[PDB]
Amino acid sequence: MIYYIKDLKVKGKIFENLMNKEAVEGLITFLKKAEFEIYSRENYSKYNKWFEMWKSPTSSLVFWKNYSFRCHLLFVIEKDGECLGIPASVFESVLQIYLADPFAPDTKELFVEVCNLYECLADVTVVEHFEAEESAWHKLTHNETEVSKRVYSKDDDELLKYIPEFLDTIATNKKSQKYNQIQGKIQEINKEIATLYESSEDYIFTEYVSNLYRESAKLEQHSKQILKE
Amino acid sequence: TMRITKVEVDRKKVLISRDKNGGKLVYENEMQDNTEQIMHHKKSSFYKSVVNKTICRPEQKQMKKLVHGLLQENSQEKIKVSDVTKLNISNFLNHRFKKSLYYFPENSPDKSEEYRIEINLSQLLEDSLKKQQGTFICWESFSKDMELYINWAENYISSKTKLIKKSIRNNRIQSTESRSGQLMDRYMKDILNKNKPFDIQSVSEKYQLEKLTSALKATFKEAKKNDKEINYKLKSTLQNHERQIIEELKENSELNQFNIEIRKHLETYFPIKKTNRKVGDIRNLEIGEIQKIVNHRLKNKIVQRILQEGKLASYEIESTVNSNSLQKIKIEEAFALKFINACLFASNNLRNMVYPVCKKDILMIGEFKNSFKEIKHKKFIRQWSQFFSQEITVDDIELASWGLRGAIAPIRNEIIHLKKHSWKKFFNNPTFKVKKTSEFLYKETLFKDYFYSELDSVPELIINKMESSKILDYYSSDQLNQVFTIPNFELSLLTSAVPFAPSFKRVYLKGFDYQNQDEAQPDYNLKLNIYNEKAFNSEAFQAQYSLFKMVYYQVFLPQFTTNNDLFKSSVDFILTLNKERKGYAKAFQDIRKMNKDEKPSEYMSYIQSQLMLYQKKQEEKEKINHFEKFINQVFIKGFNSFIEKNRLTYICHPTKNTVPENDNIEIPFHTDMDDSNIAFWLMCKLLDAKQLSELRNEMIKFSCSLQSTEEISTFTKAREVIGLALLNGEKGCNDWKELFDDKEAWKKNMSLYVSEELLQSLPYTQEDGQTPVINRSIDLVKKYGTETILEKLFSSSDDYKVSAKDIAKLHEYDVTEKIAQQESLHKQWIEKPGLARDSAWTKKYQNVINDISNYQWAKTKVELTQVRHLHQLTIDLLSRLAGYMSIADRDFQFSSNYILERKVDLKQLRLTLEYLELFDNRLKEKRNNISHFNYLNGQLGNSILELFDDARDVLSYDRKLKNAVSKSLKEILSSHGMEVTFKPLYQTNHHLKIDKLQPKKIHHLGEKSTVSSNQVSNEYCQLVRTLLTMK
RNA sequence: GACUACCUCUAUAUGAAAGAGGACUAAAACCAUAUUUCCAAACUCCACUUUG
Repeated sequence: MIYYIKDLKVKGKIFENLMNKEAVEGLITFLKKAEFEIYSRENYSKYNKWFEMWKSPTSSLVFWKNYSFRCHLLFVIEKDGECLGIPASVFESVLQIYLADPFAPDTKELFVEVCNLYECLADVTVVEHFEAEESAWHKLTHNETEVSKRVYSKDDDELLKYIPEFLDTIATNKKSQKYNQIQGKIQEINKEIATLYESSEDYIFTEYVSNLYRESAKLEQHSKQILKE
Repeated sequence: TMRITKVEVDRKKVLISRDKNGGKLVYENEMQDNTEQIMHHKKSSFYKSVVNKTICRPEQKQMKKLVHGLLQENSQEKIKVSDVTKLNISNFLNHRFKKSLYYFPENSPDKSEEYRIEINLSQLLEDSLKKQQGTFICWESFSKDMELYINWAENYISSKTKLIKKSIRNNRIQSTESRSGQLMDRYMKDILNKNKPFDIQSVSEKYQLEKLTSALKATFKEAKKNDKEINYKLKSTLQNHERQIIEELKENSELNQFNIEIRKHLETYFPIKKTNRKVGDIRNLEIGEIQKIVNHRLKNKIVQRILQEGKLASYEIESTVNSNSLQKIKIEEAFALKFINACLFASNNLRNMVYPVCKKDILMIGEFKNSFKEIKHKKFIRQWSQFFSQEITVDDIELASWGLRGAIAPIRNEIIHLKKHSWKKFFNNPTFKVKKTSEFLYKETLFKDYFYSELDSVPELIINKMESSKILDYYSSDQLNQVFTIPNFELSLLTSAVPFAPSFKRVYLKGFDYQNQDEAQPDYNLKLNIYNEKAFNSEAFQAQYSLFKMVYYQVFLPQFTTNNDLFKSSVDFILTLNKERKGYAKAFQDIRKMNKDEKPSEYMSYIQSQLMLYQKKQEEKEKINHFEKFINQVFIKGFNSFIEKNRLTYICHPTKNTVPENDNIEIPFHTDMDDSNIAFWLMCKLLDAKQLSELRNEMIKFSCSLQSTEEISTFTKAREVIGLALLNGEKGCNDWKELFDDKEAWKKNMSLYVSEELLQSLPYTQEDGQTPVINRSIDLVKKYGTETILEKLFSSSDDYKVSAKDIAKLHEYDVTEKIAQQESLHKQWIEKPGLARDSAWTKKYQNVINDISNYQWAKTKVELTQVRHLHQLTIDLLSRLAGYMSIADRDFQFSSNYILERKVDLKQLRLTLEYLELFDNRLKEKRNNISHFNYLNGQLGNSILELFDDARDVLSYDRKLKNAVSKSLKEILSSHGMEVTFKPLYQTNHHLKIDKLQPKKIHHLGEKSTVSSNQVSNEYCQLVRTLLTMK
């Protein structure tokens, strides 16, 4: 993952320096302990149902980045089917998520800046390519790793039914065989590089260290292919 | 719908043509009323807007094509009858729908129970698909039951297309036929007759504003309020209030105008169409303050009414004011404003030569005599040797100071007066008067020999300029003869005859970007070969960058910009390179091809006009400026074809030589400037290089809009005088003892910035012993003003000066190696982008990037370069301040001469102006010491940030100019690499006070990264905020 | 919204004047700077930001 979110003012508390794995995970656990009530009369049975599968531990969140014109669609997939979805503006309004400084010169709006938060919350993001008016593919991905597929003929309804099948294949590959052996080689290489630096801080400049990084990169690339299998 | 204008309709663009008799929608170069049939072809987009106006925001893709084929016949296709039925219709419908919508027909007269029409779209759609019994819905059958909805949309399109069409035709210039136009006219005549136009307290009782603003607060203070929703239900409460007072909104026209101003205040501070970003304040909508503001933004429309037809009385076009001639006034005032601000900076330098303490207009004839009386005579000779390369005697300082102010005054007095100009007889100035009156010519004056010692030294300024950049060291003498001996090209002082011509560093840096490319995609190959290197910290590169700079400016630009064939052949390459590949997404699609027998100044006058007409539309949506990268590629491909058709392609290979060549470089040069340009030259010698370059850019925009064939020859002769003053520019003295009289007066002065035993060193003495060396930014400050200001700055703290650890910081590391590594590491990141996620690697890169930034602030601090940066920053603040005070000076003649058109007559003029609370004597005081650069003359009085507080007491006249003063301070400082934050204005008694000042960050190595660097330093920012807050 | 614009026209006074227009009016952008930010390509029409 890449832990990089902008300062966010959430329900009166400001979270800053969210550029590490410890400050992002302190923000996600704040969001699930944050209490709420939902006001709508048409969507009482829908929105309160969405914040129950998500709260439950055995649930997978799907982001689906730019679903409509200005609309993101967070989907929760339960362990046995049951895919529901709300707009991401409903999610921000129930949990009162803002930007802490919206007028800094290095910021954009919440429709652009919140995508960093949502790619740390979700497991899968979906981004349609829309090749010349009509669609082309869906481009699935995992967020823990970066294994990216590309659904070709699946419809929006068809695609959701494929994401539990997309998650099963990636998890099984990681658990055993090639991933265990390939990961070990990368760890050994990193240790050698780490030790190399320790003797001399100037080892990074040398070609021998540069050549070692190329080997590590190749191993990582080979490792993703095992997960896609 | 969204864009009536700036839109292709019949493969033709649309413009609006305003007139005093009405508005008019027209194509591009035509004049006909096409407002009927442009508005009729703009109707397939009303259908596309209504489909979005009936559908909900998580757009179900198949409810979006049921509706679009029920209205349009071609749009309708086929869909499964079962698929729409499976979904729930109410969830996907718009908020206006999902319940019962009621409307009245357009044709129906009045409102009755029978006339109103009821539609339940969710219920209506459900029953129609119940009758549909087929695999796919059959269009004739489904549509027939949809008739109650199709009649709604036809009514909606036809009524909204009729309000827009009425809005265009009534949009005339200086209207007196409209409601709100007649009302403004009525209030304007009750001020010239010094009366009271309106009473806020009595119009707020008819409006019942006590009943509002407590229901506005009862919604804002309502329990369980949401900041995502509060602006939308503060909107509904205001609308509910109007509904109750509606009987006298239609019959008063000032209770109506009172409503529009309170409608408009409510969406600037509680916005509904503006990307909210912030919580509004309950301070903002309270009784007493909401009617303080309405009085303030209804008087603003009266003042903008007066000066808009004081403008129509200065130019005698109050009955024939067209959309074109307002656009023509806008151009000639862009040049006149730019030309005034360079006559005020040259008047500043003529102040410092004669008498630095005068705070009035020295270019007044009589007050110059009182300023001439007190001259320190030893300073004037030393000052004259800096602006001019020649030495003056004691007997000649009676007559050279009247020759200078006679070069500014007859030009500066003609330009200020808002009237018709004759630009011939604007640049002649044969004589100047000397009173003690005896009018002397300029031809027989001392200044004549400052030309033929000046125009004839052009071939040696080029040779001595080349030695400074070490061009001769890295190139042979036979390889510079063939760059000045080319046929037709012949080293002109002109730069470019076409507006919006790029600079060289924009061309060379971006031309590097098209040649060196990843070569992995459908390449946008421009076939480039000379944009080879970017290694600015070498010296072989620094010789070829400087030789390419003056081949381009002094030879290539004059020929390329005036050859029809040369310019067209480069435009035709760029157009056929873009629209000859697969797909519809092509950027230079709607810009036309250059005609034959068309001058290059007439094609780029079209590119200028398209760039400015499409600027509002390109900023509604986040669109890039494709005209800026079009102007790039024409000039990038143009300078490559020049350097290869001619054999000058060895410039890409410097190859430092060892054999000393004692050979001569002969260049040809001729110029037909007669001795009538010998008064505009004297103004250009009093300007800085930045001022000269930017007045030349504005002079070519105005020259490409004139019609007469002479009086363009007037401008292209004055434009060559600018380029002859940029050749000298920054000569400076070479002998030490011509700027200081002693070794101790030097050592006293230079120890204001290093103040130590460090003056007997290698960077501060010549090479050996105790002979001084002069600093090129320490007399650059003496030449202009700023010398008593920067001495006050560095005398505040002793950490500002150069200390012993700063020179010791220049021997810590090699520095060149750090830059070599920073380059090698960066290059690697491109092939392996996963190095960014390697903590150990990014921790090293950051360390190497810090060692560069710390060394270069130490390199600049030691050589006192940062004194030059402060001087440049200081000039750009005082001149932008002076650009606002000359807009207020124009508005005084647009409102005063309208009163005179309606001390015998001067008594009745000013007594009106204190009834409007216009330009006072306390504002003319503040408008004088800004426009006359009186911050520079030592004694402070008020700081720089208290001058920007003075600028918005003068310009509080209108909010367009008042709001933009503080937006311009933040942009000048952001150009110099900083930020500024400003503690709030309601807490600091409406003054500008710095909340935070920080260096701008650069964000190396990707987009979601934390490796960054400061654009200047933390030590410079502290130095900068002590210049802003300094009395 | 000083920064985080302003002005003109538009009345079925509401699904809303919550609409269009502006080189027309301002600010920017463009311009002869001292060096680190990889870069290239990316037509047009239409939504309009609300737990309703």
